Amino acid sequence: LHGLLLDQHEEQFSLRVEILPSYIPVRVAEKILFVGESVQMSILKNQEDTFAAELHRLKQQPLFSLVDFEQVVDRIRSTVAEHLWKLMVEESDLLGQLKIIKDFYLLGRGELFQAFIDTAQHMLKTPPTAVTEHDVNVAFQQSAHKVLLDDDNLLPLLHLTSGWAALGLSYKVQWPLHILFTPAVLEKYNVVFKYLLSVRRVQAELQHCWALQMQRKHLKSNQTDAIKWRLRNHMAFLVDNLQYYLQVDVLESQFSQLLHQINSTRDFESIRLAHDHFLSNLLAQSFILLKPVFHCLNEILDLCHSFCSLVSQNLGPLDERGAAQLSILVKGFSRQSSLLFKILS
Amino acid sequence: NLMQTLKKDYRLVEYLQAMRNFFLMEGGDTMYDFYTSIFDKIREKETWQNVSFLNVQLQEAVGQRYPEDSSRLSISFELPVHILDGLTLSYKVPWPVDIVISLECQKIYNQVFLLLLQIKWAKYSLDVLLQIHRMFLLRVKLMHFVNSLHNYIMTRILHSTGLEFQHQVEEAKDLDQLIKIHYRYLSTIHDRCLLREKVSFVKEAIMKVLNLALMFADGWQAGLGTWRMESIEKMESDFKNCHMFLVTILNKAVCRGSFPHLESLALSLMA
Amino acid sequence: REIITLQLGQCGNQIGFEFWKQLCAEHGISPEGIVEEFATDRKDVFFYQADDEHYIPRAVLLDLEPRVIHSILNSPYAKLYNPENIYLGNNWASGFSQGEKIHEDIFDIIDREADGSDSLEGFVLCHSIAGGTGSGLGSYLLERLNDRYPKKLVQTYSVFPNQDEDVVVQPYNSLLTLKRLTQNADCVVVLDNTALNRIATDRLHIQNPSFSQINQLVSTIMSASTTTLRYPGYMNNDLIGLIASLIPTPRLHFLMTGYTPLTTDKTTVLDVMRRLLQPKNVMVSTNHCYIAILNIIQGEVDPTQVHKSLQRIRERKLANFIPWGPASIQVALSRKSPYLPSAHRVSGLMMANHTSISSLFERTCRQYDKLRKREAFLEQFRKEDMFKDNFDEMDTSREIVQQLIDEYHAATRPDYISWG
Amino acid sequence: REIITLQLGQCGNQIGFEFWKQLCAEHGISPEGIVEEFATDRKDVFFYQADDEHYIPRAVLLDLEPRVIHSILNSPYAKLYNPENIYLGNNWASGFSQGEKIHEDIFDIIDREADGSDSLEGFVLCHSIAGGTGSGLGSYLLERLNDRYPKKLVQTYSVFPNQDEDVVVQPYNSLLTLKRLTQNADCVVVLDNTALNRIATDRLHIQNPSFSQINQLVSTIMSASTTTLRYPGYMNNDLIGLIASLIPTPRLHFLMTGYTPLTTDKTTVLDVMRRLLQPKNVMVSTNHCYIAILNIIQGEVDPTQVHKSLQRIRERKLANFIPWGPASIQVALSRKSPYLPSAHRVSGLMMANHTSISSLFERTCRQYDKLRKREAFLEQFRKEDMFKDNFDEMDTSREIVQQLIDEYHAATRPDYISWG
Ligand SMILES: Nc1nc2c(ncn2[C@@H]2O[C@H](COP(=O)(O)OP(=O)(O)O)[C@@H](O)[C@H]2O)c(=O)[nH]1
Ligand SMILES: Nc1nc2c(ncn2[C@@H]2O[C@H](COP(=O)(O)OP(=O)(O)O)[C@@H](O)[C@H]2O)c(=O)[nH]1
Repeated sequence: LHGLLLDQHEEQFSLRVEILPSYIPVRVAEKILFVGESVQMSILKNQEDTFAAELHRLKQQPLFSLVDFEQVVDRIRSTVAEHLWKLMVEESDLLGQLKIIKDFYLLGRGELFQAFIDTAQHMLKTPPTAVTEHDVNVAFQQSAHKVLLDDDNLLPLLHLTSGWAALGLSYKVQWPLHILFTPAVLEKYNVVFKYLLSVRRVQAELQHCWALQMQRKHLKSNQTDAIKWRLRNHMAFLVDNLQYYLQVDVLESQFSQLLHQINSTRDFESIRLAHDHFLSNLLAQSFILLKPVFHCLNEILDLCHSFCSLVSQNLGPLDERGAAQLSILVKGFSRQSSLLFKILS
Repeated sequence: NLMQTLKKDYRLVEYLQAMRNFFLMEGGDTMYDFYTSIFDKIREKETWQNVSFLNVQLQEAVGQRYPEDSSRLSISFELPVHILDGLTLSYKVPWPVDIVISLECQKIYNQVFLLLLQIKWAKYSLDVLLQIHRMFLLRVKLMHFVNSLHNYIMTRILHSTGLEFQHQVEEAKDLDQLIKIHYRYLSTIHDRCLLREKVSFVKEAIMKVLNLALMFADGWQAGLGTWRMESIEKMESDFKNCHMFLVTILNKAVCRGSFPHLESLALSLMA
Repeated sequence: REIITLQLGQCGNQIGFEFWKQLCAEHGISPEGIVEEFATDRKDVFFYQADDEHYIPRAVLLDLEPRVIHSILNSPYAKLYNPENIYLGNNWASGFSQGEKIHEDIFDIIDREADGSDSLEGFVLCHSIAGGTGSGLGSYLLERLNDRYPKKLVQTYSVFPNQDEDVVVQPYNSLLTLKRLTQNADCVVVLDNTALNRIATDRLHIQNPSFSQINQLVSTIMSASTTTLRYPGYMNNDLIGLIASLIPTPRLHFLMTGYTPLTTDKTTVLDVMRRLLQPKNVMVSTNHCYIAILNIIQGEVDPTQVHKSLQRIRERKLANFIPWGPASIQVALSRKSPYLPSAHRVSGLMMANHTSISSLFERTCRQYDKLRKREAFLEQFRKEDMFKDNFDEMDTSREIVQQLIDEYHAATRPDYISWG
Repeated sequence: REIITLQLGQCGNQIGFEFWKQLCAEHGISPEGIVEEFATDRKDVFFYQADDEHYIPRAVLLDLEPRVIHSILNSPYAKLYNPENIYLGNNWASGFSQGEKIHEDIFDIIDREADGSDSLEGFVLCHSIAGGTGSGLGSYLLERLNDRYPKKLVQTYSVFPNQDEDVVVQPYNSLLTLKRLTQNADCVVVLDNTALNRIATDRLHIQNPSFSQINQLVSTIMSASTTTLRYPGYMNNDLIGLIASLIPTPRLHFLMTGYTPLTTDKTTVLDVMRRLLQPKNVMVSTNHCYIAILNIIQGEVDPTQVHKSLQRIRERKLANFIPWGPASIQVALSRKSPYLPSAHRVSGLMMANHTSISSLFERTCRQYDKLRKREAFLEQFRKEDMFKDNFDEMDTSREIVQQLIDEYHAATRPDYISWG
């Protein structure tokens, strides 16, 4: 009721399971903590004595009934939890900031994370964080300036722990006003951001690698069959274009459900279950939860990166022993694509 | 009740602003009159340290109804360029307000005042004027640089900080907080301007590249062609190399140090 | 990146005038280009951001023997398009020759805008095929652009003309345009006057004023083909990323259109997809098969059903294709704009590579082959003869378009793996 | 430091009359020059301050064959300007000769004020180029002032005249004025009748009474160019400090103008700086590039954003320059005055050294070169021939202005290192 810490000496802080009396079930104990933590951060003060009269009533009765104890804890649970949701949804704009986590963190924006890779491609070398670290944040903020997208935006910061290998992002939350986003939860959002970045980067090389329609074959016959890469560009593209259409339904389906559920219920502790399921499903459904499948897909991705490399330097159509590289690549893609029939199994 | 009587009666807001405007922090038009006189080379003593003359100049430029408590009398201290330190200015503040304007703190304000008068001297030194026209080309490669410094120190650091302070002291309600906020505001003005921490690493660089502008206009007087100067290539090389040293030094800040104060002026546009 | 639209010819200038007007109301823009009190979009790609929020389209308006360019000027939207870049026969040869003398000033007007943009991505032409002045001038400008911007791409909103077959040289003019279009245009989106006229007769009673009403039909397709680019989201953000899937061979770059609510004036995704594959919703007039299909939907669309929806259409098989490609129908989704009506809360469009369009190309080649033997309309106008004494570009065009007609049918065959 | 404006000629006397009136209302001054009843601004710079109720400004008025000097006298502000210093052809030669006989009494009127004031920074000439009486008299007085005050500096609010090209000798008169202005003027601020007339047509429907309305436009620029000096501030309170960056080389001393809310009748500094760099806001009519740019803003301007704002104009690159100088665009800030309206709470002006102004000089040199060959208007008036029998000052002027035309294009080149 009052939030006082250490109401007594030993024998924020959390459950001490060894000293819990046996008859008070472990689940009734957990409910007490949530009521407690929230008080420090209500309408509890308005009706505090009414809830103290009842807790006083439970003191007068001769024998202990768990059936009665829970009902108070539970009533007090009802109002204290309703209060956090009562505010975060309206005065902390809980729903509105979520658009901000998805837009700049789950690649939900097109201009900020596409033009950024075009104007930051130079960070492909291994960095000690000496100079490139300052330059990428410099690049991100510059990226946004090209078309409006210029309000606040101070908080988003990129960090370097292979030039594009590490670019983990960090947002700064208001902690008294946000306990839903935690040090542990934003870490899991980070793992997805790095993985969803890998697909976006590779799909840019292939669409650019489609410079055959643009230049080599445009106005020039060149040589057909005698000097072609076999146009494997089309098959690599499907295994990379299809993952992008898949990623559009695993992410967009979940965000419709997390932002409609949040709307119906009225206790913050419950909403927390929705979000801890919204992120929990995004992981396994996207295949990022570590699996043999993700490892095969990452190998596919590295082979794709190397195929971009061969066509990149060739310039005017020629075979500078290009066939030897193409042969390892064409053989490799076939062997690996068959591993994608594990999904068929 | 103290704070509010210490504004209507023993005025604090007027005194604090008096310390800033038309005083050490901000020149205004009042200080333009005082500074131009001490600079003039006609009828000038070697250090022009006659205290009655300096005090007389200050009263002519009081330029207000209240023209008291300003001396410009403290003895001048007894130098790659003329680099004349001294000219110290002390303001006499009464007791019911001395509690927050300390004789200890007066020194910190005095330190910033000197830098404001050297930068004004250096810019004013390149503004009085107007191979023979090659020198006119060098007039622009130098004025841009010193003028870019005077922009950052006078407007980016001391004006913008001086607005958060003028506003924040209105809200605070205490004899000790009003001191703590004022100490915070002086520990920030003296630090963002490059006058503390590393000195041989950063301060001496601007000092010598100021010293070259000073020697450059000191070896020039208006109206002839036969300067007979073969040293224009040595000064062109000097400014260029010493400049490269300065912007690599500001660029060293990226790894460690006060990045916001520096990465703001490190963008000097280089070339 | 930013795209510059080279709208040219009276017919082409009419559909660019409307397309920009359509994005005026759809976006937050007034007739003076100023933002409005009532009005989250990537406005930049299609609109230059001026200083006082005058979002001026990067339109290049080319007038030849102007009549409808003067009417464009006396409009409330004259201020909206002010890059101040408009510069002063019914024969393909007559248009090509006129373009050659003024090529450098029209080309400097291209440069000016190119300098204004940060990165230039593509040149989108509101081209008119057999457009009198519009064709010939458009083919020549098509040839200059690729040489100057070898890295850059060119798209063509070709309004291929089919009016039941007045221009007596119409087949000759069209024949020449395609040869340039097959080797010098990275992409082309095909539309048909008769196909839309048939739609106009279907949805409405309008028959005699076919050109004025059909302009709205061409516009709805044009605004719609770009809606994934103009709005934000991780949905095919750039043009080129989208172009690759629709065009899978350097030679076959012609795209068919369709609109699920031709009568756009709730509906589940499963429904709006099936409706589109039906041939009334299509706007274009031996086994035959699509090469790859794509669809974009803008409305109140549920996300979970799309996978259920993707699978349902596959079982129905309303769309029959057996191409050398392994291409699949692809589902894409976008946001309908606020302010303008939300009627047909869910409403869609499809862009597809179909071998049927080969038949439309062969019909003009049939009229031309018949016309070539007769030599009924060689023009023999001194411009026509002096420009083309050999008359062998028409034969060069005939072999190039026949190669295209052949390539298409080769696509239908099981071995386009081998040479077309 | 007080300044004395040598306003001369009917046109020059019209813009000095208004400029002083503009600072009458803007400052705390009433029509008699007695203090305004409502009245931080320092009036000493532009107004002689005395225990006398009338704070007369340092305005010098010269009348030749007077008509509008008489209208200036029948005004409510006749008492406001009472230094009691006004002293009694359309040809440049006709004006120069008339000035020479009265030079000593007009020069004593200059002395009186110089003796009266504590210190005089400079003399400001509301000069009219090809101003009939205004030119010729103004060139001669320009030559006398530098010799008498070798240390002192002279500025010129030249209203360079462009009316689409009545004066048939206008190019000859202008040609002579510039030669004097290039070697005998420390600074010049250029304005254009056509550029302002085009602005008048743009902001308003006023076309026929162009001179009366444009006077207000020239005034807003003139009051504004001095506001950093007029109103106390941490920096730029001396004119010589303000114009130092703009003139990087003595020969190129001509300054272009612009105003962000031409229609001044909130806005962030990021936007105001950006609008100033668009060419509609400019009031002046081979690669070309600015030599150094400066801007001053007077309104409710936040000070933290200016650095982010400085850096955003750096990204937009709306201003393209590649001069031999290493000069940068510079941000300056001032206080809007109370009492008068605060409309366009934030409102700005820019003064810049631009090589484009060379083109305006060459156009009068073009008219003159064409006119010189014809010798259509040699005047051959006995004043013109007797004053100039050789007619070689025009040729001396032609080489000096051609050196200037050459020098400008030389600034654009990579080697202003070599003599320009
Ligand atoms: N879709 C559409 N096509 C048009 C329209 N007006 C003309 N056309 C087409 O333009 C072609 C002829 O171009 P034309 O108008 O003669 O160009 P001109 O030579 O400038 O008059 C024909 O094939 C028509 O189908 C229109 O309003 N809509
Ligand atoms: N800006 C401006 N220029 C004027 C005005 N009246 C005349 N002029 C200019 O004055 C020049 C001619 O000077 P003029 O009036 O003949 O001087 P006068 O010989 O004393 O009559 C022309 O170039 C005009 O552009 C005015 O009200 N405003």
